Amino acid sequence: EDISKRARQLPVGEQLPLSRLLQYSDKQQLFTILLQCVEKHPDLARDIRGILPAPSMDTCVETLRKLLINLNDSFPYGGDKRGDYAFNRIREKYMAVLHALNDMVPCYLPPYSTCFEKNITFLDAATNVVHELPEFHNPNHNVYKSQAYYELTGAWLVVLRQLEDRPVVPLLPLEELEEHNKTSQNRMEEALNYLKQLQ
Amino acid sequence: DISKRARQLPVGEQLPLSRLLQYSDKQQLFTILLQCVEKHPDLARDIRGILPAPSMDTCVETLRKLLINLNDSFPYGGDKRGDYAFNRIREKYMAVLHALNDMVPCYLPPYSTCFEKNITFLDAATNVVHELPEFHNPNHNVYKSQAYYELTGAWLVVLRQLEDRPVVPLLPLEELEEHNKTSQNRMEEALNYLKQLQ
Repeated sequence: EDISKRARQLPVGEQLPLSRLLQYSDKQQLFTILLQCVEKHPDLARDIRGILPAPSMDTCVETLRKLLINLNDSFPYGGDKRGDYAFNRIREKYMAVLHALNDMVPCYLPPYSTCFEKNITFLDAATNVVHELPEFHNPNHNVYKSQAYYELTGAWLVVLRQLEDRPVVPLLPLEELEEHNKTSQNRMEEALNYLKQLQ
Repeated sequence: DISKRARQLPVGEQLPLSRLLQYSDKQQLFTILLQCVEKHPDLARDIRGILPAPSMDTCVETLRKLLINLNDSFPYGGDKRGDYAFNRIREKYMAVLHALNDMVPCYLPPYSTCFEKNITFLDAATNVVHELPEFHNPNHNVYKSQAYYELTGAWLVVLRQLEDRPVVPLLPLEELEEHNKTSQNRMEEALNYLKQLQ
């Protein structure tokens, strides 16, 4: 009767909706496509940020532990662990441990994280994680471990340095860093020194 | 050079985006990504043409699993037609219909011209709808009652695109029969047209 004369509306054959197609795409692909949606729309990163909770320090530490375990077990069957061939096999996994450290550690550094007691706890965990890295016969493969010690040293410094201007200082981990630097073949010297200095 | 650079000391930041999204499974990624398209519609175009489309068989597989998932959701050994059972299953029930609603249109005119294919799908969709669960309360049967109505219209459009077009394929006249007989006859409109066209 009214404006337009109607008669049983027959369905229209439309295209598969967005939700349905995303179902047939997994974690990798989703994640990967999502990372580019943000690259195109930076503002998205803030929303998601306010949507996803930051994993707890313990969660993070638990991740690195799992990450280095993956490495130890990725070593080939019955061969030399310090071997070159044994290296190529674990490379990927190795990089994974390292890439995590680069990600996580900055969360517990000077401007961003001002909590001294926290940051140390993570540096300690982190350094121990680095103590475990695999050595090799070839001097090239070991460069990633020493490099790790170096950068690692930089962080302990910056972390301690926030104590400089800060009145009221705790009882810094002299014994922990002492052993830390020892296991490290003295690479952490500079940090051990500043520790004692400030202390 | 121009700046007096010393040994670089690390600077603190918030763990990168790639890291944060590592502590979330396909569910959340799926969801949050969905909201991104809602706020930035232009994102759908980019994600569309680059995503792997599910084949007919896969879609069909999805439905089976769904209703097979909905059949196990029924409480212990209670009355599978009581109201209580309905609740514990409304959701898994609805999932079946949503999936039907999404996928079915994907095989009608405008979009799908290939008659010999659409019939194939609708056939498998009607069977899914036969399988739906009946209940004592009459209010919980409108969903399945309505389903039958919709697919009726759905076969109509499919059969209609076989009009002005040359020749007349071998219509599933013998198929819709067992379908309309099973659907307690509320699918006759589409079948009366079958014998008609045919």
